[PDB]
Amino acid sequence: FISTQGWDSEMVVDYRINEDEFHKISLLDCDFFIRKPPDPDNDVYDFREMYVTPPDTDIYSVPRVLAPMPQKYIRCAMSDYGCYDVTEPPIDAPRDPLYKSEREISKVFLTKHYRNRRLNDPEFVLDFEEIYVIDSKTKSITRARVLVTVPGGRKRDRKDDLLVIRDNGNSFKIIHVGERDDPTTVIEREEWTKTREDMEKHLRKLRDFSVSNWF
Amino acid sequence: WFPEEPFEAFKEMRERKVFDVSDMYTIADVWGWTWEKDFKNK
Amino acid sequence: LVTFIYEGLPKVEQVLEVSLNLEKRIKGWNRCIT
Amino acid sequence: NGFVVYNGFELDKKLGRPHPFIDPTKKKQIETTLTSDESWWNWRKPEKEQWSRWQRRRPDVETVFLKAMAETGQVKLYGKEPTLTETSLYRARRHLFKEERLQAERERLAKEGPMAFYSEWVKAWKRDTSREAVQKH
Amino acid sequence: SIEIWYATSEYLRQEMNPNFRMTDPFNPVHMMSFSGARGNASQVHQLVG
Amino acid sequence: MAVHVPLSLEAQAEARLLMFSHMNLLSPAIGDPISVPTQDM
Amino acid sequence: AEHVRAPYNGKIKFNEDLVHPTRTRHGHPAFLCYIDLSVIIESEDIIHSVTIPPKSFLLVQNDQYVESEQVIAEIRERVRKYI
Repeated sequence: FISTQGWDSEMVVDYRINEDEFHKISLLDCDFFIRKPPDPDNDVYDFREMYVTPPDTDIYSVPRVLAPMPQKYIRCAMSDYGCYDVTEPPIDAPRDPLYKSEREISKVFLTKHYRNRRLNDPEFVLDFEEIYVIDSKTKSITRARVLVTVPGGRKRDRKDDLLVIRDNGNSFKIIHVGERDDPTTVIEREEWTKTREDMEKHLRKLRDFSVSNWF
Repeated sequence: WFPEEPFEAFKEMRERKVFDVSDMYTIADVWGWTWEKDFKNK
Repeated sequence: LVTFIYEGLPKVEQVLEVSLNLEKRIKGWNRCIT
Repeated sequence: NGFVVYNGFELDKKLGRPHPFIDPTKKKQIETTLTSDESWWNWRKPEKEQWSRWQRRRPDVETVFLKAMAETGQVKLYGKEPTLTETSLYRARRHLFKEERLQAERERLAKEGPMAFYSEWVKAWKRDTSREAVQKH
Repeated sequence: SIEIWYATSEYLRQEMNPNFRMTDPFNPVHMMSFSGARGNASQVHQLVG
Repeated sequence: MAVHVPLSLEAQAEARLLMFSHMNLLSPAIGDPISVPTQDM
Repeated sequence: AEHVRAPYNGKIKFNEDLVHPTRTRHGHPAFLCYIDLSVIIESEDIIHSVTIPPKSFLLVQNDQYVESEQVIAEIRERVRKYI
């Protein structure tokens, strides 16, 4: 209907969109709207028209676009990125819960289906080279910069590659599925790096530090 | 600290709802004693 | 040879059995409000 | 576009192997400092060394174990005697090094067999204790 | 004399807990006071400071 | 050490229903718990 | 009062003309700092800066060698004594 492409990055629009012609993507600090062409699987996106709103509000504005956007329809799989906010709220009323567990979404990833194949297609794979990132803090949408380390180049067996996401959803690396790291290894690497720096900082103020070894 | 100045302290009494003019009434004016002003200040 | 000069619970009891700022305000209010 | 891309020291430090805390190449002297003639009286070094009662390093378990581990090669120290920094670091990670030694004894028992292993504590036993000798007997 | 030794003693007490937290987290003397089970830093400071 | 045995049923009711060690889990000063585990516990 | 200690071994560097000479209550010469003086310690690896807030005593001299954890600055009843 409307092409918001090339429009202001934060100005409000005069109208209220019909929300059932759009994908509604809810993040911690915004609602992101991307036009939805009709499709039985409901996973086709029209990025030419996009809006962003404060949560549970109907006052729409054009989001900041930090990368070139797809021009034709594309099929994408959606996954969210964030944390659990598990709290222990104060107990005011009788039988007030001992904890509250809520999910806080800071980023949403839209991963293109390879050649736009459907989920139920027997040849369905994801195209990790084309990923679009919605950020809640900046109310923006961008394309991820992906580093491919799999040998094969553009023409390769996409059934063998694994996407690794690190650094608050900012680093994207495609590796071979045989180079998969154990979850224990991932956790222990992070702990070793942090405790190694903290220990050296603690030991730095000892006056014989410069004539001592790590071991 | 309430202000040492009297009229400032009266103002703070009203702001903190310690005392207001709605509390200033005597038996003469709430029981309708209109004749007593004739017997005083003469 | 030489002489140099150089620089709780009872507090609760003193308060409960009865501040300079309190004493000056009470004296000040007493002599003017009437 | 431009969104898809296809592709000694400082290695010991990365892996946690023994290494100086400060890279010797990126190490510099501290120039020249006040030589007691440009200094106030309270910052001058005494002409004669002063007896202290704290002039000797306090003995401890960490110093003894670190030296014993330095002679077997399990760790490497900056100098001949462990520093206070190195004993503090050993205190934090001492259980790891003991576990390594205990594992080596388990592997040695599984290699030599019980006869060779436990003959360390039977001095009167003079027969050959090798696995082949045990089988031959 | 008073100020140099008071500052030295107070610095030892300040550094006592981080030394335990970094180099001997399961030291028995540290665990008794740090967990709140028995003893405070002042009493521990009399033993090791 | 003093031990008192309530005699009347009125005194026995008060002892069981007001003075037992499980309806007095909070201290009146600020409302803190009284029997928090300590020391070896 | 609060004592600033040297975080590393090294050589103290500052402009002694930006500070005011004084005698401390312990009888030592020192400097009085009424500004945000920048004091540099050049250690064995890197060069490090310590900010000296105003109204503080600077107990060390320019080019002095200091050890780590050594007091270098201080941020800031009538008794009768018989001798």
